Amino acid sequence: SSINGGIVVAMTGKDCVAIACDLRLGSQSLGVSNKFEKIFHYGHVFLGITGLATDVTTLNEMFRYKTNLYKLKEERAIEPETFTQLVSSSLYERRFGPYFVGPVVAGINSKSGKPFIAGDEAKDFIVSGTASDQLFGMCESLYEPNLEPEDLFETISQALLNAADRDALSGWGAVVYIIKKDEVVKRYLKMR
Amino acid sequence: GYDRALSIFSPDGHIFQVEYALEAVKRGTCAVGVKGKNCVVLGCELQDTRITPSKVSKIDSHVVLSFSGLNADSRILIEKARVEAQSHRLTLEDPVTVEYLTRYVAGVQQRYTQSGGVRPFGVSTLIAGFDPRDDEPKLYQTEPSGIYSSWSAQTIGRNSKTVREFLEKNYDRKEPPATVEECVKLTVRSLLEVIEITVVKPDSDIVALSSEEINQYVTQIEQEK
Amino acid sequence: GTGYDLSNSVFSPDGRNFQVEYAVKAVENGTTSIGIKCNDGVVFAVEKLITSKLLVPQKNVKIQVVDRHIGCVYSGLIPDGRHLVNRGREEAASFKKLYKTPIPIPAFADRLGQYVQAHTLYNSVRPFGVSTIFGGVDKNGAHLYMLEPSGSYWGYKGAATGKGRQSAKAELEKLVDHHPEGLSAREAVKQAAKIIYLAHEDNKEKDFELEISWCSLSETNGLHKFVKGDLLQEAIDFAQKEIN
Amino acid sequence: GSRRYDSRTTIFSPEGRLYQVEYALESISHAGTAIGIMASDGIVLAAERKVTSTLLEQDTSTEKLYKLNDKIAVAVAGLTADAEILINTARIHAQNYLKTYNEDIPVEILVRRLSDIKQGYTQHGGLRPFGVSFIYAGYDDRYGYQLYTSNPSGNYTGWKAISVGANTSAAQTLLQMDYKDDMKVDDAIELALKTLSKTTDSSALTYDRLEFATIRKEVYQKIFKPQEIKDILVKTGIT
Amino acid sequence: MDIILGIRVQDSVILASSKAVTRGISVLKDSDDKTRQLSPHTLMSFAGEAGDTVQFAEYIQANIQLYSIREDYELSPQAVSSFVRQELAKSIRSRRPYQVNVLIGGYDKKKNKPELYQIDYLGTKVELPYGAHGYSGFYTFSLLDHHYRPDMTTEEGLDLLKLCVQELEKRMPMDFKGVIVKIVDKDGIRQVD
Amino acid sequence: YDRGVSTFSPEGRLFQVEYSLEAIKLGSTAIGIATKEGVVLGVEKRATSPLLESDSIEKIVEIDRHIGCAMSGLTADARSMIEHARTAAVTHNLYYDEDINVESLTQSVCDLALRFGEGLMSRPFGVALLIAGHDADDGYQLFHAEPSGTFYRYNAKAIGSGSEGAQAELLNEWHSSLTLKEAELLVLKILKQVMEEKLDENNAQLSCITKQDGFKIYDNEKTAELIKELKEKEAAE
Amino acid sequence: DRYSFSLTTFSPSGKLGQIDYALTAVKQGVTSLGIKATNGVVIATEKKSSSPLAMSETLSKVSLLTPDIGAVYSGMGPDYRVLVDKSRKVAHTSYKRIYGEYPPTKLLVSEVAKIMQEATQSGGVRPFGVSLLIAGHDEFNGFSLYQVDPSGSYFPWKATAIGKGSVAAKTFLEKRWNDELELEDAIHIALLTLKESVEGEFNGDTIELAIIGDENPDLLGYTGIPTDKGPRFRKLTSQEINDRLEAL
Amino acid sequence: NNYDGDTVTFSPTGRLFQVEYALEAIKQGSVTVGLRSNTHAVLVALKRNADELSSYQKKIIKCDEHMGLSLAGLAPDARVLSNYLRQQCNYSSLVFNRKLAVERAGHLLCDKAQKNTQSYGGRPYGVGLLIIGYDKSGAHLLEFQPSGNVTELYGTAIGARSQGAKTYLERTLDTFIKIDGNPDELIKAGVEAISQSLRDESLTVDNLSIAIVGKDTPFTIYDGEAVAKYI
Amino acid sequence: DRHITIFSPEGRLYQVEYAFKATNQTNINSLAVRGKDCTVVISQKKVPDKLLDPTTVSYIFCISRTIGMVVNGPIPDARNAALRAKAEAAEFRYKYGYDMPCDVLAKRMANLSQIYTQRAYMRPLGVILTFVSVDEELGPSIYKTDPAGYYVGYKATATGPKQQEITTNLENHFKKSKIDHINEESWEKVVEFAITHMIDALGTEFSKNDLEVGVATKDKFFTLSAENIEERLVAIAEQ
Repeated sequence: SSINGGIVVAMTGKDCVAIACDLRLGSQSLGVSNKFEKIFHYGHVFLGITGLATDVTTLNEMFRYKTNLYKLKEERAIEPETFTQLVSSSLYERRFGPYFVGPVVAGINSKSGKPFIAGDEAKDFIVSGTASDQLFGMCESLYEPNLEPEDLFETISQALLNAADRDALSGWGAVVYIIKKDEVVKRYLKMR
Repeated sequence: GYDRALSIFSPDGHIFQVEYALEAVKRGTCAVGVKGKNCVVLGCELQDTRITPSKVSKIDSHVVLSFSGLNADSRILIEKARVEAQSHRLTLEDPVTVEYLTRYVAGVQQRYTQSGGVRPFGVSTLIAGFDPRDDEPKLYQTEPSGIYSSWSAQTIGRNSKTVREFLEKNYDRKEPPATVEECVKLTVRSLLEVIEITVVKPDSDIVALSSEEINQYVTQIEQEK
Repeated sequence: GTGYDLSNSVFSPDGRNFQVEYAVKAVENGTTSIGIKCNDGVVFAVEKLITSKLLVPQKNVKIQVVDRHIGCVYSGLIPDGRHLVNRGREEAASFKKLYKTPIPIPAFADRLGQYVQAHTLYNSVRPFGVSTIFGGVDKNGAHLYMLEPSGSYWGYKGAATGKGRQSAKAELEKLVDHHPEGLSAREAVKQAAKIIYLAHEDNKEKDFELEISWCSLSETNGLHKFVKGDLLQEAIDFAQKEIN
Repeated sequence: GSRRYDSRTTIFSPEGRLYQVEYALESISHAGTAIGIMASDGIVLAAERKVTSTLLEQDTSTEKLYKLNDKIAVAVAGLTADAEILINTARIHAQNYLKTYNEDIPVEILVRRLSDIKQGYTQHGGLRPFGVSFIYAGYDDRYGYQLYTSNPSGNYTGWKAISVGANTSAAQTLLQMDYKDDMKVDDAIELALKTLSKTTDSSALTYDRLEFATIRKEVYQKIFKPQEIKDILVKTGIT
Repeated sequence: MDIILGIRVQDSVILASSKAVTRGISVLKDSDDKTRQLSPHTLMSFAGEAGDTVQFAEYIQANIQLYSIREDYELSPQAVSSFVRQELAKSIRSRRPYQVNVLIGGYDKKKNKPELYQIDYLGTKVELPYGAHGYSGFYTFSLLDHHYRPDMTTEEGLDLLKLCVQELEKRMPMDFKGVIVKIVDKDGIRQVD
Repeated sequence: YDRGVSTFSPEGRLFQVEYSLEAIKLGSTAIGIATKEGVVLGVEKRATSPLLESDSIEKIVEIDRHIGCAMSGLTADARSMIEHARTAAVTHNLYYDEDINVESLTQSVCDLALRFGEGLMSRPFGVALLIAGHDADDGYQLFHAEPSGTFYRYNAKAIGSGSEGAQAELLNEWHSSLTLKEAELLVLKILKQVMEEKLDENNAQLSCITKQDGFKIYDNEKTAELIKELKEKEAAE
Repeated sequence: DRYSFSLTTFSPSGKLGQIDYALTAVKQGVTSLGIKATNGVVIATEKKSSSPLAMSETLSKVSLLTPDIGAVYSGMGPDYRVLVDKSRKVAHTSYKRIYGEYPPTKLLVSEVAKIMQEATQSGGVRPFGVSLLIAGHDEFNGFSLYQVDPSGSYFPWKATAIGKGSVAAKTFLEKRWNDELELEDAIHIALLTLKESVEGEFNGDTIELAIIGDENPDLLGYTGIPTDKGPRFRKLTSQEINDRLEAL
Repeated sequence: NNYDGDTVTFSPTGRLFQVEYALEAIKQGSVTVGLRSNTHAVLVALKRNADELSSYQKKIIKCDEHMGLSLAGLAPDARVLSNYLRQQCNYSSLVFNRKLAVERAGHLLCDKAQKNTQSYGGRPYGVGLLIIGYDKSGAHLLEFQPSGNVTELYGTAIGARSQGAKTYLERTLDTFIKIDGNPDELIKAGVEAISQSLRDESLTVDNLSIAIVGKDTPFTIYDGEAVAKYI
Repeated sequence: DRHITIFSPEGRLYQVEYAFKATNQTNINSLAVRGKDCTVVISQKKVPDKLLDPTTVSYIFCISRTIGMVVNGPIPDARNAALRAKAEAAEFRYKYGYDMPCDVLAKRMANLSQIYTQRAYMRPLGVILTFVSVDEELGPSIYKTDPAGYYVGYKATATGPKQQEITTNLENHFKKSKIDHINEESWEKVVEFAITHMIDALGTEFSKNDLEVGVATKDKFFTLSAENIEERLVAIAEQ
């Protein structure tokens, strides 16, 4: 998995969720790209995938397939909880010969408006990838419940940046999504 | 699976399902082919024209298939023929000859006359083209029985008896049409004996004629008659 | 029922499988086979018709052993009987492999009955054109069975199949009346010879060879053996003198 | 054996016709009329509902019109259960194509694959054909708006305007009479509803007896809610 | 090892591939073309295990040609690179993976844009302004990172490629017997020096 | 269709084989003549239209260097049989480093013929073959291979619609001292007799097998020369 | 199995004869009905006994498919039983095992309709001789009532009846049904509609009735998960039916 | 006759008409005689040609130096059954290093033939076989019928007019069974038997073939001028 | 339609109806009754052929320790069903760790029968199966399965040509007693009741050879020997 590097973090706020990832694509120590976004979305559900970049791409394409067929059959977009179950069953179907990935689900349920994250429903923050332990340290220090979206943005961004600065294999820019039931804002961060 | 012997001999030794597949061909829309010295010309007499394309299908860049009969069956044969052409080009180092492809398609038709649980193809094909480094034009016919043979000119489908008698009157086996214009004129004349035209030329030069060109021939023919 | 008899496993309106009844007609055309249960064993006998002088005497054996302890004899389409016995031998071998004991005769009977009954379930198969008399000695003593083309079988004190079945059955009835204490194996051999000879007072169009076999705890150590030589000639003599 | 009971589907008649295909086509001639019209700026799908009662949930019944993807819809005439089988296959094929190429499936490729499935049942396997005709409305960047039909034979053809089901000779006559290449989607909506109104064998065309859809410019793909069908029926002067 | 290099400039994609073929102790060939034309405006170069590379590239070429005949249409370089990625991603899970790294250079005539995709044997695909496989990037990317400009002409791209090749010839210990250079543009595929 | 393809008639013959034999009576004539110098095969190229290129008909084919085949009946069925025969001959050379005998090849083809049924091809072949060849064990041999899966060796044989008349003339005119040239002219004579068309180098085709050069089909020029020679010599017959 | 061919085929008039004959089997079946209220669904059927010695309590004409989906049938009981088993399994394997969630009513109805369709086209089988009424609730679509026929065609209904009495019952339901109907009114109308089609004896032993209604946390069998809903499907007891009939 | 359409159908009298029709195939076949002594077994076969220009079809097939057969009826079925018998003899030799008993070979053929009478989709074999062999129990002759019936005989004949030869063998049994020292006199007895089945035809070096097997006599086929001694 | 399990135009399955006719081929009547904690099965035994071994003539089968089955219909199909039921019960105990209930086995066998009603290649078995046990949860249980794949539980049941006479007499007894079971504490009196009632219904006395009797108790199902039936018959003569 670690061949490519990468990190994803998600956090819940007050009526909001944030999900953020680094943009580096590596081949061990060689940096290949800084345009490899690890966060996908399927309607209003966001999926971050860390790990082997071929499996990241394959699983994104597979979940696109499955959630499109879901919308066509159900006549509604999939919800975050249902999508989490779908991810779990789809990964365990390869329990032998696994995908070498760490998914992170984030979104807001359309009906209840409850913010949801999973990697479960560990409601505070969820961490994946090479800098996972740096991220756990940062988030467990910085996180506060019921952050407003602007403070959630600052908190998740500082967690990502400072954790990434101590991971060799991740960085070269980061993207943060702040997700509200009405509105999603993408922001790009410089890294130094 | 289902293995019923559908194609079997009658007491007079006919295979009725192959004869009825030929009846399907005879009801099918015409196809005409005329081989010249240096080209083969294929022709046919609220629909959206863009997405109701020519009945003349390329099997590879050098070889072209027309058909009469069941359109859906023909799609199956065409897909098999295209796959075989690419397979030959892959596993061996050359594009197919026109006769190799014809023999493959005739084999597919024959096999469906002698295989359990399958209907014969209600299709006849004209296969025209040039061998990859050759300039003798080729024009083959296949039939539901899997018979194949080469022709100087041929017609299949609805009116093909009349058009074939016309071609027999007007095609000269020892003085074949010498130019593309002569081939096209003969093809159009045969189709008017009752329009779309493809010209096949060497080096993968396959061209559908414009309707304005065809109408030029049609009006010239109607002025000379 | 001329509508419902063209295909096995069709019920007629009165609930009959006519192809099984026609297989029974095939059995009734066969030669007479009998079985007798004796006080410690079973005796099998069969009428073998001499269709010509050219058949080698004693050589066209019709009784078949299964394992070492079961005898089988059948009337009707002899090749169907061989087919059934081949299945029986497979079943017996499988039983002895999994359970090292020789297959009990009632178990073997059910294995055959299920196999024959399965040939009544589908139109893609024909019923067996045989009725099979079989039996032997097991740990619970002697057992005699007769199996029909339907797969129906029962235990019998005595059994008869084939063209002479009715006269054989009447003589077996008398034999069972007169010897309520149970017949001995050697006497059962003599009686079986007599009964086959009497059944050949029908079907007299040709000569016949008698073939006898037995399985007895005292006389064979519970193994199926053909009756040969002195005892067979003695049985034939008894049968002929009982007629003549 | 079983040969006695085999009806031998997939055989030619002496005329070289496939009788099960012709009889499935007869079945479709008793199904509710569906109409496709290709405008300059989009496509209209309209269909008549044959089943009607006051106790039907017309607001949740969606038996004639189906999305195959974001860009392609079908109208159905014939056996709805067979259609649902084929529609599920087509949806899967469209998603497989997107997975492979990362591009939306061309409309003709989807239509050809579903027509080939239908052809297969006419040639091998001894099964009855699917008793459904489809109208396919789609957009792609190669040909833009495209309207296709397919039938139990697995023939398919492209159309500017087409009808399937019961009254198709009358419908195609009226469409020949009134269709124009320049016409807009809002013109084609009127032509569709006027053709259904003039061809329906009921006493009057009403929003409960209708399904309606449009594909129009990205491309958006709208199945009309029954209130929108009321609005369009009053706007057209039919109700 | 083999060198394959790619540069996407404003108007075109340049692919450069090493000519050597080495088996064991000896250079067998000094003239090998490590590319296949997939379509009139799409070129794939490949590097990796002996036999695997050509078997894979010819299978891909046959499939893209079959698609083009069936549709009478040319797939975008995007669609081709997605297909190739899918085939490589399958092969990782297969009983014998194709050990094949590819660059796909194409000109999208619908967008009128050159496109360069790098795909590793894992099926890691990335669109890049310039690309390399194996150790060729270790020596060349600092030159490209320094000098590359998106608006470069083809001639500037070729001069930058010459600098990259000279650097490889200086510092890389193998003798790769130079490169064949192909250009993919709106006019199709041509070979250059 | 009422009757299964594998059924016997009350006369003890398979219906589908009998009907396949009825199909072969409709086929164009093939004639074989064996001689100590070679086997000649000739076929009627029954062109259905003058626009048909008679040179594509190819009713005589090479099976191996010293084995040829002429077909009559449903000639599309022959391509499977010939593919099998060619595969057998090449496989035999592969496994034994020697040529297949003509009889063993004919048997290999005849083993194919009754492998039809349900639960295998759906029907017998509708084509008869004249198999001609040379081998070192038995020399020049001609065999008639039939959809019954039976075959006979023949000194001379006719098959197809002309066969009863041609065979009566072969019974008259074959003898063990025929030269190959005499066999060529006798084939042409009997084709001319039973052909409805005028015999010419386009209506007919010839071939021979000789051990010196194997199977070769004669070009139209050589055949026309032989037809001229026949036309000359016919003055004295 | 040598029956690899279809036993259902088009006639020259385009009829699928076996499907029409299966519908005749259904139409001769015991009457079943369904009524959707604002706040629930009723499904009800007569339980015809085969003998006074039979324990009709041992035969379930109304079946739970999921905690929130129920079915009833008219026609061939054994075919219904086998379809219930298949529906339950497919609700698990095709949905619950993937999404952690029970299927919506419409998707399970689609799966059942698929099973029924395959019996009209696959080799060697007759159609199922049953029509189903499937009642359910799901969070997004709410209460639903569907009829599935032997063809595998299915239709959502506000109210419907199937079997021998379905014409009179459907006419009565068109008289009585309205958008403001509450579940207790729907039960009352259901009991009235069955009364007019039962073979005389009409009581909680000769009637089977179930509702899709409120969640029933007492039927859940465990406590301490506030998000775990109790089942909405509930079969009424014979005593509940009698209590309502006495007040009818 | 509604009952003759397949092997899986009994008639109302228990007949299997397809089997009977396959026996009619044998009755149409040309005569073969078999006969044996204690030391030797002999096959005699009248071959038929298609016409004066054809070869005479092979009637006799060697299985082993200890075993071989003669066919009447559908020769491709005889080829199938002969290959199967060859495989069974081979298997016995390979696995047990024992010569397959002729009786067991016959039962193996019986069992192979019976399957085609019992299940749909096949057909009965159309061929009767006479099998001769020598084993540890001496000389053997079997008649195989494609009903699956196999009978061990001192002599028999199958094919057209074969009842004449069978009658002669019945009449002369007590002589020919004693012919133990003299294979040529047993062959002459068989040739005199088959002569009783000839109608408007004579034995020639072309149409006659003979086989013999025995104690120190590996199965050998005499044909052509090799049979001129016995004509 | 008469020959295979497809619908007639009336929606009937004639082969299933004719399989019901086969159930009376044996001309045997059977009776089952429930006690408080036993179930009893009575079946007639008819052994007219003096050459039969009567101990082998039985239509009562021990399926498991706890389940008995009595069959009406020809013995070959009965033995088929019995073997299958035995295998199912052993497999259930292996898969699920507890003894198969009688009602669950009856459901499973009824579903197999339904399969034979729906798949054309298998005929129905011409048998009616009555399963009896004392269930661990349901107590004494009678479940009866038929060729349609119908099954239901019974208070009591009879099967055979005279089943109406036995059934109406049982019904009258329950009308006389106002209970769903025979109120007796021990199975010997339930056997004596069932025999007496079969005598009264059929109008014939029984010898100990004319009957076979099965008893399900909590511990086991068992069949009475002829001498135990003698003891019950003399008890009836003396009680």
